[PDB]
Amino acid sequence: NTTVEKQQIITSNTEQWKMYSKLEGKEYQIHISKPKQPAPDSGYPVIYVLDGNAFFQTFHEAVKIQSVRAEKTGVSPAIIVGVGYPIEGAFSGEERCYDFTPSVISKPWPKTGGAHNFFTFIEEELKPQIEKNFEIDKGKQTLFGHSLGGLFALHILFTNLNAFQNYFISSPSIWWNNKSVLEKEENLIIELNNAKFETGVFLTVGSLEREHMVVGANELSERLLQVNHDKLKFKFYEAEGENHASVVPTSLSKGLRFISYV
Amino acid sequence: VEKQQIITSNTEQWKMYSKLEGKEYQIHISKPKQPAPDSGYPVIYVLDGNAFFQTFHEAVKIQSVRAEKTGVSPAIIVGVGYPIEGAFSGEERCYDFTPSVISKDAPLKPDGKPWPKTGGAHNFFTFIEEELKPQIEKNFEIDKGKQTLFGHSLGGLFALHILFTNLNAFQNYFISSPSIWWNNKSVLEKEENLIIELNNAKFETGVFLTVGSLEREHMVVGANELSERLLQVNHDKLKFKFYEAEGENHASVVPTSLSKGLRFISYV
Repeated sequence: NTTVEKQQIITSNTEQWKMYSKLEGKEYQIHISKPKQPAPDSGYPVIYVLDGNAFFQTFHEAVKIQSVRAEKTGVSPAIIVGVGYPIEGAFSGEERCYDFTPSVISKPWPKTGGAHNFFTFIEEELKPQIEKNFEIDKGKQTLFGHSLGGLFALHILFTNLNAFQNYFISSPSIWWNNKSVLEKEENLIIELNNAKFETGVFLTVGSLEREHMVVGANELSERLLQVNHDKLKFKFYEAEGENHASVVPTSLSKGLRFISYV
Repeated sequence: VEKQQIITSNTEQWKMYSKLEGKEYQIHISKPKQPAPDSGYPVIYVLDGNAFFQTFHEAVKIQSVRAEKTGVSPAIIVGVGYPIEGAFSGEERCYDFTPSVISKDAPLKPDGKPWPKTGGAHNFFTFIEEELKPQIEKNFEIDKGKQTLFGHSLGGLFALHILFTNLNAFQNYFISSPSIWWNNKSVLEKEENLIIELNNAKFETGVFLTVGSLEREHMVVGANELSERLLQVNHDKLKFKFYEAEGENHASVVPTSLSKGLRFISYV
């Protein structure tokens, strides 16, 4: 019989941060990927990836491969920041449900309505640490969210547009709480009238997702496409043949091209 | 802030040296959280493991939870990689993936660089079949009738070669942008051999072939022409699917076509 030297996978140009939120003492596990390529003079673009445990490596590996030949692929070297949890799985059910939801569900269920506190954590706590530890281009920040994550990202677009210059919004759970998030869609044009930078919004959905999801995303897409404003660039992609769990890897490269600066 | 290292649950890394050459390999292994079915886990062997292992791992981990909805079976992932920090080795993969030796009389490009070592495919297959797989099958419950080979690029050239010459080694082939043009299309000299193999085949064999629509013209045409020929083979042991990824390129076809590929090679 034969042996093998057994080891753990350690990914190069990555690191992890353990952090607790100031207000609630909530524990986060942050995954960070830095490009092999030198920063441009203005700093690296940065991509904040919600549900970091589920999607971090996928973003990391695609950027690491595609950004080598940027003029062929249209993908810029970017720092990836997975915003995750100290868990063994892909998703943290209770924690994300709270973090991603702007209001307490209408009339026990898991706590909802923690999006304000989560946004505070990101803006006031996580971002200053990333910006001090890495050379960041602060005019080239992207927020990615899928699912309830996409709900949160849509919420930020409607209420805190200037926080990110690109939004990669995947199968957003807009149905959530009787479409309460859509009640703030009104705000967008008001926000755009004062936006600092042209804002890119890439919306995606799988064609085989449940009818209410597919229809909601197509309707939202038609409303966003109707906007004609210098500060908004919008793109929609319905992934044909793809379902709720497979739209993210399928749409990833189109998203990366849309948010990139080549 | 407390600085840490990312350590992924239900994964491990093995260091191996091939018996014959002492070639060092880095093997990455992902095991599903879900228990093995009675006959064992399906298994996916991923060439250029350093480049693609985590992508396969993450997609299976997410999609296989709701298999009746996603069509993705829980599978063990084996990244067949190298002791490197990058996505791709240079000379090591070129040697491993290529079945023939480029003529020593091959002219050099203006750059004056000697041709890389070629013709190691036979030895690589020996390493996989006789060394790596028994080791995986000893340490994990494997369904040996539910094995996939994935290769992209020069890796897809290798995977095509095995399909043509050693079909029974895997029951599914995920062949991404295969470098068919390599050495004056030498790999296609074995294409007719596929009927012989199909007529000996134990299991129905799945073949998923993909290319990005914005790849070099000769690659796009090569893959399309191969697809048309494979669609002409009308055999009970061959199940073939082709996918041209509209608007994708050589580097981006993999993630884009990944889920289509996983649904095709799965058992739900």
